[PDB]
Amino acid sequence: NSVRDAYIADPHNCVYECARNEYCNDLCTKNGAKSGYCQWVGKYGNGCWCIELPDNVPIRVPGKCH
Repeated sequence: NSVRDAYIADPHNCVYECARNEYCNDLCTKNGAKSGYCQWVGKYGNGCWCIELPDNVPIRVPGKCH
């Protein structure tokens, strides 16, 4: 599939930390996702979670934030 639900990440495989759900919805949607929210708890801790983020945009994958 061309889209997936996951933590959006930067080119260094680092999540985008968040303080507001709105920050994440904006960040996610401007990058092509349908919506987004802030996770204060999750597989990789605090960070923005995006719904249906296109695969030309990075997501947090196993490994370290480098």
